[PDB]
Amino acid sequence: MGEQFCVRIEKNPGLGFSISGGISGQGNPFKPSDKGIFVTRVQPDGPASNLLQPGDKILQANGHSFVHMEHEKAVLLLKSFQNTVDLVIQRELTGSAYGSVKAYTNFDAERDALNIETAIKTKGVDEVTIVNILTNRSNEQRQDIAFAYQRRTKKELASALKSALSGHLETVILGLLKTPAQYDASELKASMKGLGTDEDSLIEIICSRTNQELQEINRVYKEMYKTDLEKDIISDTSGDFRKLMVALAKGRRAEDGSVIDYELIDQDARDLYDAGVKRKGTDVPKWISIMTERSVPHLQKVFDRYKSYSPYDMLESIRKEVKGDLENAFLNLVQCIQNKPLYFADRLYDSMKGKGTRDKVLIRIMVSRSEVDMLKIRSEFKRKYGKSLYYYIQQDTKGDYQKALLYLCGGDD
Ligand SMILES: [Ca+2]
Ligand SMILES: [Ca+2]
Ligand SMILES: [Ca+2]
Ligand SMILES: [Ca+2]
Repeated sequence: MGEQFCVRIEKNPGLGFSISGGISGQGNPFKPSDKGIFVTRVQPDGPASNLLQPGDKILQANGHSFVHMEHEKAVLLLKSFQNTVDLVIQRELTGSAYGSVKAYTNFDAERDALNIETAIKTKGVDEVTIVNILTNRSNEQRQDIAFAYQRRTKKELASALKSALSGHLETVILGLLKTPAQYDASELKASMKGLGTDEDSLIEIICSRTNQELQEINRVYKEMYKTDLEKDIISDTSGDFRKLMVALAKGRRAEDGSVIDYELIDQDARDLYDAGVKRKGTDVPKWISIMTERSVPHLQKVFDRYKSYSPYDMLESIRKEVKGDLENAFLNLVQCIQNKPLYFADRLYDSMKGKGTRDKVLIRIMVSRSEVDMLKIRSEFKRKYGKSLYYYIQQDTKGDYQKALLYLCGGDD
């Protein structure tokens, strides 16, 4: 028998976890046939760290039974509870093999594929079911579902959904079906097809992805297009902007070991100052070398130490020293080093704050960060803007497209 635990979470500003499931059949990435409400992601340095774990089933929250609850009501209740939430949790007994709570089987993939086929082919197309299933499974499970779908229908799932869907919802769903590396590779290819119209997407991806992520992107890009990503970047960029993006795309940044090199932190800070604000012009290769080669924790401390020498911080110094695509690239890079979840929170705010929506940016971030740091993004967003990321999506989008984005958000804050 599973064990029931009592857990108290202090919001700061949210609960630091996401949920999936519900009585309407969303499923979840752990026990999809169980209709309960499941914890899916837990923010590692957050309010629920070392209290909740992925796969935990919520039985009760602040005196409300969560057995036989709709997903949207669970989202509402957990967000609406003030300050402190007392949960009753059901957790399966596990040993050294941590990952056994994810009991997703090959038949789960078959049943998911069958239910998606039924939704695709029913009168009017059942977009609610398609969105409910695919946004409440992991990316790995979506690969399993697509394989099972083709085995049953002799037709590719992506092709069937392209015919059944349209508009922004089609963009979201087709993006979710690709592996993380496939999605980034295809977004990079799309950005270089314009050749000067969408450097923002190239900059966003290349500046924010880690060594391991860029290694896989480079491999998958070559497999998908029979061309080296570096060669297409060179053909798409020029000047020092080309040099910066080529260096970043190699994904050969130093990884920070166990020792903080305080002497090098000070020397890098002085070198960045001497190469820019202190002198006429700019020594751009020095900026490129330091900001692409040093580890991220090292550069976080470098940028702080830089403020000891310079009247302007690193971001303001960039705006004073360089212009154009090069300036944009440096500003994005420094934000990604300083606080990557805040970087994406600001980009999400920018994509929705004004008239209409920059749907291309909103979709790309919600898809690509849904299984990386969405909870950290949500925390920074709520702390800065006062309302949740969920709230902004709710006000800027509508219909099944809105619902898909809200599922990728993982909950309200
Ligand atoms: Ca419909
Ligand atoms: Ca279509
Ligand atoms: Ca200067
Ligand atoms: Ca708007």
